[PDB]
Amino acid sequence: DIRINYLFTRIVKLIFVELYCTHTAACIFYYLATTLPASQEGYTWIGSLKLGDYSYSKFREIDLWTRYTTSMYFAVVTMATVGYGDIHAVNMREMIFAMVYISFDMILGAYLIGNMTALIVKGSKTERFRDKMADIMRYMNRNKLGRNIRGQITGHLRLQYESSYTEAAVLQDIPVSIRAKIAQTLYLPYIEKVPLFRGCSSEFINQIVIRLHEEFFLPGEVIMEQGSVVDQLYFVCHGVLEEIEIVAVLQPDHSFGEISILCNIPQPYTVRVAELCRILRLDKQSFMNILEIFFHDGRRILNNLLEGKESNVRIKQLESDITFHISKQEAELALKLNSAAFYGDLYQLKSLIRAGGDPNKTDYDGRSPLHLAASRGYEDITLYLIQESVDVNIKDKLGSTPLLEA
Amino acid sequence: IVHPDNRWYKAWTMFILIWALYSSFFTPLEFGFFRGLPENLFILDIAGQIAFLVDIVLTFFVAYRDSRTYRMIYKRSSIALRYLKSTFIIDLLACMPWDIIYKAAGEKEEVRYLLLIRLYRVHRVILFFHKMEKDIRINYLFTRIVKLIFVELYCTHTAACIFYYLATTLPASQEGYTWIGSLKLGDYSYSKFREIDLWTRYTTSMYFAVVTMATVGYGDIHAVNMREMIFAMVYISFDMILGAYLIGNMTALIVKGSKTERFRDKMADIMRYMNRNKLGRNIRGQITGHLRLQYESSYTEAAVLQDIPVSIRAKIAQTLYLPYIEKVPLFRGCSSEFINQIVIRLHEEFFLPGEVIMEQGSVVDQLYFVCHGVLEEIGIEEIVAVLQPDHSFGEISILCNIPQPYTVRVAELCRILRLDKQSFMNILEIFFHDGRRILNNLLEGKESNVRIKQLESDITFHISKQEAELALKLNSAAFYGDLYQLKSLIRAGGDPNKTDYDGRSPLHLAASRGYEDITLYLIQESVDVNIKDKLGSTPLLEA
Amino acid sequence: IVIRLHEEFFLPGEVIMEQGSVVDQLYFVCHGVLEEIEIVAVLQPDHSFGEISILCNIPQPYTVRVAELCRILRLDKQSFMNILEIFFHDGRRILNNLLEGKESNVRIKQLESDITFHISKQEAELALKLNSAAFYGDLYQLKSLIRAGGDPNKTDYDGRSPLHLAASRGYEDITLYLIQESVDVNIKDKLGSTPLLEA
Repeated sequence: DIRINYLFTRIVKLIFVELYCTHTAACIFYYLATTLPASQEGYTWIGSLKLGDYSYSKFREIDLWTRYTTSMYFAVVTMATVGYGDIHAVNMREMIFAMVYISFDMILGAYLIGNMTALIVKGSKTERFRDKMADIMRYMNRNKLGRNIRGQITGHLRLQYESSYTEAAVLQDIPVSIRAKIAQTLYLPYIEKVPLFRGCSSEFINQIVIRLHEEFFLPGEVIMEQGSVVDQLYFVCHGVLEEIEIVAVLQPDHSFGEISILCNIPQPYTVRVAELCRILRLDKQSFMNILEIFFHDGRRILNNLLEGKESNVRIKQLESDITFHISKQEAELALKLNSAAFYGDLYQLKSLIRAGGDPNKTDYDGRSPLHLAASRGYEDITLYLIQESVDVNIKDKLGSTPLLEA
Repeated sequence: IVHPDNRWYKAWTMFILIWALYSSFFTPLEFGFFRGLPENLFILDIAGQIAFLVDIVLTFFVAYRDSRTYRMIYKRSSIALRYLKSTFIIDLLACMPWDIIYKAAGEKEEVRYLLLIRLYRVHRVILFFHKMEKDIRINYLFTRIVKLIFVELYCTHTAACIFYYLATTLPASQEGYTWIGSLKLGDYSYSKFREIDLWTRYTTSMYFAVVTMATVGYGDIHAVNMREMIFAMVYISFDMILGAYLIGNMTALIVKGSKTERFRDKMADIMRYMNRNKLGRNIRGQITGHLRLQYESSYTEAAVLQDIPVSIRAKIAQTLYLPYIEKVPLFRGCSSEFINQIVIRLHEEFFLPGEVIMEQGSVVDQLYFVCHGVLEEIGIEEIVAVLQPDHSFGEISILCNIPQPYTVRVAELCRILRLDKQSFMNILEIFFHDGRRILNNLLEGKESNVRIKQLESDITFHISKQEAELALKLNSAAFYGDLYQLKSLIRAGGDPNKTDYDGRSPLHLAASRGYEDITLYLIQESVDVNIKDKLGSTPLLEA
Repeated sequence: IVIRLHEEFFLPGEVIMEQGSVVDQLYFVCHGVLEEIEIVAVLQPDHSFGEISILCNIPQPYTVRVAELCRILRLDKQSFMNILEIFFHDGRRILNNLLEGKESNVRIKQLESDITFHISKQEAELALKLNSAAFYGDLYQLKSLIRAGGDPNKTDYDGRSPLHLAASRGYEDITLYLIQESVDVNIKDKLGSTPLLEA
């Protein structure tokens, strides 16, 4: 069973076995005393016993208990290698059982130590915590870091130990790339609840979840400074973050840093943690790529920002930049489609066809994807457009035809 | 007024720790060796409770850190409500005086049994070891030994006081059955068993408990009664489990060792092999010195600095490496955020003087930045190139996919900042606007570079396809005649002197719709007025 | 060649190379006795075996058996067939020892004929691959065929100086070195052309 510990369930077994052996030895040891006739009971280990004023003269018909507790007390003393000397073997037969029991218990006694030190050799939670600070401390003071950053690191590391959990450090790293399935199990509910992703396609969300990360922040820390560009995207999952006198408070199921990740304007506000927060992060470079491929989905995302801008922070300069992209969004669908066929892309081309507009529509000058596909003779891609029943007599604004350049 | 962790409060906590130490060791003495309390010790009993009584009222005015939000609650009703449900039920009971009550309520042994409740307040001492255990400045082997010794020496002291109590339950008529009433060590009769002394009575009882705690068992003092055997088996059986725990706990810490002990073993093994063949006289010192530097500089690769969040990790990167990168000649003119990205992946490396970084003809798969010392390049052995600090090397080899043709060796203690080659194009590819600048810097720097480069590389091919893709939007923007986005597009590195796949240019499309408003901007942008497409169509003809 | 060696042991009674099997390694005996196979010969230390088959590509015609405990040095065919390919002058003299050794033991007329062809035309191939090196603009290993090679002025079979190919692709980073050797520029092939005309 995994609920109980591994070595602990083994330590108790050794203790019970060791305890049972003494009980059996004590019962047998009294039997060796009564194997002799009562006339010569004085040669036994109990027949000649005298502790205080009790004589043990008869050694029989005394009682069950005081006859037993005196035999077990002798056995338990021998087992623990104490050897008071109150009771000792007197007979030849009791001597032979004496070394047999003593020699065997020496192996068992040394076996209990070996099992239980292995329970300690496994790193304790505080044992690894001390060693981890020792490694970073020698690196951290070697470079002579400032005192302000000293509080941030040590306090953050203590959070991992104090709150435990954290799934160790590498988490195992043995799990296969099926971690995407686990990522969609926990991070999905917090993602769909954000206001910015309202109305976005589910598949687009299903792709952005697998690249998230889990981070914590202690109260009083500063994540983004004043007038500094940002390279990440943060979604608040738990806790309260405060933006800066104060301006606003960010309740959970909110995201910040989007004004500076789209319009390239440096972030004009400083955010500060007010309560312990579980915060999800994203990389700017990876997030920007998924918007380029999802041209139709990305355009609708800016609509929420424009609506959100009107409600709070109008941002006329940002609105003007956002308006230009949405206004010409319908044209760029076929504009990069021509470039897609020029380089013969296959896997991501279908995304702009299955989840895109008409490939028949040309660009500004007039250039069907069939024109560029046959320009370099990419026969591995030309066969697909006939499945879409694209016309062959595409008259561009040059007097040419898709067959002429082939 | 509420003081969460005031300096004055910490002094008070240590003061009450002394009282907790005193009252935890004195309670067994009063319970076992005494029947009541003599008038000589009345003042001590009263003073002991008053010291703890103040802690009961003073603990309602102390803030605590919330276990869920770490907010330092400070709420008046929250501090009180927390304490009444945690400890106040049992702590108040201990502070009650029981010597007076037992005397007042006639003389009954039943009430005096509950006096053992005061043994709980030894938990303050255990908590003190727990706090001191977490401190880095205190040796871990030392604190674990002290805590284990104290937790075992206290049990022995408690067992000694209980043992003498078991000998007092028997009436004085049959005192010869007890383990001590029949004692005779030398010529001391030990007959009376009472009104002998407090110290001679205690030191013989504790001498018995210590002897049996270490599994010695002299046998002069031993259990004789029936109620003393039962307690002897319990204490002995429980001791051997705790006794083996001290051995097991110290064994693990010795087995673990330290970094230096493991490092010593590694040098011991190699020295035996190196001395086995009796090879080298100066080589022996050279390899030994290199290994010493390896352990001394074994701190840049900090595995601890991996769970730290990237936002904190980024800040510590720019405070060390950034002042040494922004002034590199190769990285002149690049945008600020591009340098901020390459500074994250930089790695530290130390090199002992006299050794070689890379050899002639070996394909370069890592980019190196010079940060300290001096570097000497040797080729033939003649030295013609010297690498001064703040100068990069090996960049040309990676870009031109040519093996290094002129090896370099170090002459003085040099710190080299290493950048992985595999992690260099990927950042370069996503940043193509400034990627042209570093290529132009390379060409303008050297007199001829390497045949003015040769392209035919994934890095060089992709940057061309990305920049051409950018100009496609610029070409489309000029078609619609939206001058508002033209200035912004060219502001962020947009080059009007760019050609799309089909030979077209923004100047060509400017005359397509007769947009004279944007035509003069292109002239001010210094565009080729007679640029020809693949079909040889000049912009004038198109107009 | 030393820096690429490896040390391996072999207990007696083992077989290193079977009968009629191609060989991928070169073995030098350091200590011990090797038996070649009824028996044919015994290999005392300071000898090398597996050398006839590595060059002439003929499968190894003998079985090598470890008579007594031996520690031998090994090499790799891929990492050895190139070090003598770039050492054109040194590699040719190595075959001379084999030819002298072949006459003393194992004449190998078929192997001798193949070896004789390479040595006979070894002087011409010095400049033949020299032009190819200048064609691709090699720098580090090119000097080996100059510092430890023949005259770059000598042309190939058709007649083409390295200066001709140096200016063919405009490798200005390599053309400046030729003047240091005082190579002529009026070098004419059997076409009436000059290196300047090609540039």
